[PDB]
Amino acid sequence: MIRKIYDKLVEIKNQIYNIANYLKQEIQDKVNEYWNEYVINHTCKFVAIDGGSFGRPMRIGIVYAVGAESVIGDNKGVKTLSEDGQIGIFKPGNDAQERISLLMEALELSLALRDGSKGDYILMDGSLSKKIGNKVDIQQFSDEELKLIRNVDLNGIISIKDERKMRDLLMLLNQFLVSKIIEEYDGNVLWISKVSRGRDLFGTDYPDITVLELFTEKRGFSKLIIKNIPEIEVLRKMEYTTFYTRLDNGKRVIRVDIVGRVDEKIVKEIMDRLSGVSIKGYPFPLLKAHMDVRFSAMDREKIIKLVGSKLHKDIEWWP
Amino acid sequence: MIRKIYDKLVEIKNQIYNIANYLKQEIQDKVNEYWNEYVINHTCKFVAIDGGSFGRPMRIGIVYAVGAESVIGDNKGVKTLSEDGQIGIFKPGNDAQERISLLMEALELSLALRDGSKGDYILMDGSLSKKIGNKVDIQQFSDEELKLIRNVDLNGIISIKDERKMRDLLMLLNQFLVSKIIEEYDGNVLWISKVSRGRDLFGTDYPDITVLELFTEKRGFSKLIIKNIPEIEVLRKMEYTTFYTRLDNGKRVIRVDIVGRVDEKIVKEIMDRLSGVSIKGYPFPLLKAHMDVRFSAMDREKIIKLVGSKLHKDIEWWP
Ligand SMILES: [Mn+2]
Ligand SMILES: [Mn+2]
Repeated sequence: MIRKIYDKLVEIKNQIYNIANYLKQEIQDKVNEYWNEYVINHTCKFVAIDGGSFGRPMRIGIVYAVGAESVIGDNKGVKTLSEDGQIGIFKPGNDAQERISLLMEALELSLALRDGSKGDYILMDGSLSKKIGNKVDIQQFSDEELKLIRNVDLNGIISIKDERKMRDLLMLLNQFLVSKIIEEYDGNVLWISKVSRGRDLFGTDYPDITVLELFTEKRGFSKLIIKNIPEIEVLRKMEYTTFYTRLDNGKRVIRVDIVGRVDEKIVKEIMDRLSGVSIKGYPFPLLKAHMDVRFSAMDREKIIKLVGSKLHKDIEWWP
Repeated sequence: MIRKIYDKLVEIKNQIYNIANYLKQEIQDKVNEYWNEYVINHTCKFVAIDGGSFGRPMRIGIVYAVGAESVIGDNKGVKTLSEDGQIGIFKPGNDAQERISLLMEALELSLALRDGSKGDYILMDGSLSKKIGNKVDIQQFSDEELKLIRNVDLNGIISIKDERKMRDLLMLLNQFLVSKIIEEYDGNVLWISKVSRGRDLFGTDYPDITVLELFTEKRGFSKLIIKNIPEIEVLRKMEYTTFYTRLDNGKRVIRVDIVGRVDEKIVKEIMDRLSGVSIKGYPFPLLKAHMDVRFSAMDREKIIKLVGSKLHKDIEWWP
């Protein structure tokens, strides 16, 4: 780093005060209007799914690894149910990082169908909007390619020649997989995120979730927001509900999306139940799922070493 | 990481063999056709410029830091010339990482104008194509905004309200800055990259630069490729030359773009001169520039700590 930069900082006061003042005069009032304290709490099984992935640009191509885990938790305990993950190589390309992540999302969502029915609720890591992905051109696709979607053939989608088509087929797969989850599990799926760009509530330069963390402290929940978006088409008139909750005094606020109509009572029931498997304001089942699938710097080191050995072993003219 | 995933890898032979053969049967022949050995080498001043940056999503916004450095090097030595860098905060946004990087590119290119004339050649880190950026909508811009471009007012461009306009104004600034560099320094600018997606040469699934690293060992250079792309308009009929060179037996291949026509003799002169400030196949002036501007994990830690103190000190209601 440049020594000059850091000395100089020890300039930015202009932006700090601006943002502070703007925020104070924009919505110190409306926050408390739109927040509901819920301080009292009150046996219920959660299956949590999260995923991890990475890809490193190399000469043989983009060497990647994806993994997802389902985790069952209650009062009595947490244990892993399933693990699902592949290591592999993609050919060089502009959407390689995005294909890797979509492939990861694929495994998560498919574990939601595998083990979802083993609990009362399913906790996914990430928002409904983000898991669904953007709109996809359904016209570059032949009859055969649409089937891969229907039959949930990952090995097949991966085997595609073209790059744009692979990213796009994987996007479709995820939309079809969300759709199955929604129809099988109705309001029992909770899509939870620590981060969000939503402004439905306050309509400011900053996101709502940040607004609530600045101007409320106590355990609670926000005004409910009602949002909209083959079988995929049955997801076009899905209306869902968003709220923001803090499960524990002084801790982070999270976003929850639940497909269906939901009321105060349901929200308080969902908070009370989540609080029983939560640590420091967040559901342990998820934190665990997340921690297990993460690829440490060390994990990455191991993987590359392995792959580079199988190169140097199989191929003789390789440097 | 999921134990299962790594056990399993200790599957992928399918892809490793497939790639290997394809590559062997695609161009083990054409490589040597298109590679020129140049094993013999033969006082010349290089100014290198590189840049570093980062931004961390936080509640106050995206806290970022950019920095660029010019470095003068020859036979006798290397020393830093200028350092140029800012710390700041952006409002939350979808193009915040891109604005940060474009802001970084701005400082690099402006140091190329500052200190470029102090050397015989100027080494930039990165390709011509990438530094120029994509095409920009010149119609959302008023007269006032186009002037900020013309006067090189970073403080002004940063102060804009709207996000799409800021990214787009910064893109323009870079195009205008490259354009000044090209006209003041003609073929004296060498745009060097370790990575590239070019396929002009071999037209394969893998990039050319990877093809040459696999199938040649010795110091040399490739067939020359001739490519195309207010003052920016004077950059639309810029034709430039690309070649790939390895400066040192057994080492990496780099891409060089130089604006102008260039021949074998020039290429061999440029290799010979670069070899004299190069270590293990790469020009030390750049490596140094790059190392100095890099933001270590530790650098990032310090910066955040500082910023978070200036919040908690200035703002009282801040958590
Ligand atoms: Mn995740
Ligand atoms: Mn750089």
